[PDB]
Amino acid sequence: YPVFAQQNYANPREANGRIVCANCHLAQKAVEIEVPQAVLPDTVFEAVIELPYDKQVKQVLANGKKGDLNVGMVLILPEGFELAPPDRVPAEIKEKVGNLYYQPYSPEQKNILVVGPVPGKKYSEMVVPILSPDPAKNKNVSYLKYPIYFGGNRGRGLVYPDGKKSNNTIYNASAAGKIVAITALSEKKGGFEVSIEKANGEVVVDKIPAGPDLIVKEGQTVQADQPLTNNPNVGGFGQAETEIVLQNPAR
Ligand code: HEC
Repeated sequence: YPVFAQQNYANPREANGRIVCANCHLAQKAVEIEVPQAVLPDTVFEAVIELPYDKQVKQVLANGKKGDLNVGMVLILPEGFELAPPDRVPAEIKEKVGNLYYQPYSPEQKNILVVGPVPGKKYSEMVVPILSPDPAKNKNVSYLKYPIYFGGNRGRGLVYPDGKKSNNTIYNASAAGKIVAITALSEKKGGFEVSIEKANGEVVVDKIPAGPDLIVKEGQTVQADQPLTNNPNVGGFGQAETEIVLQNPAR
């Protein structure tokens, strides 16, 4: 979630240009962003974002069932740029944005907007209203060509802030040995327990939560770190760049 990024990285964009969502949403899926090639000072323009994905395909939910995906993003604008205030946003534009509540990454970083989690069904495409700055007032911005960084995500991440995996990833054998048994868990608890008899006869038991499907069976021998399930993840993260020129009016 965008809040996980806000709570674990002062700056969402790393030196090499990679966005921190990429530290937990490990699969890549293309995204697109579009802004006008140029804008006048203190003006309201729009950024249009695409977070494409097949909506017929469902993901593994936290509870282990299948279901809809949620989207979120981070928009890194130049110093000085900021979310357009409600009163400066055209009604036609207001309707386009919908019931979305963009927010600064931090109170001190008003040029970094985030949003989500929100339903992917209705927000596969998002419109963000930005207020261009004015160098004639702000010493920190000039009439240049500025870069714009974007990061969009679809689906539940594979790793939590504490470092543990979610149920939306590949599970591997904790040891090498023969699979002596595969017990399904409850009916409400879901998942399976895969008992592996090691060379020394000791039997370890790998717990696999509901979500991913098994690709092994009783009698099969596996190596340590060998995948026991498929890769359930159907979401993805993506980054895109663009740029905008901050025009200099001339009277
Ligand atoms: C690792 C510490 C993470 C960071 C950094 C970010 N996300 Fe994340 N995200 C993470 C997990 C483990 C999950 C699943 C949580 C759960 O309880 O199931 C998520 C989930 C989201 C979602 C929800 C999608 C859904 O289908 O429900 C969204 C839209 C999302 N994350 C977006 C997102 C963005 C844009 C981030 C960067 C700004 C980002 N996440 C970072 C783990 C982590």
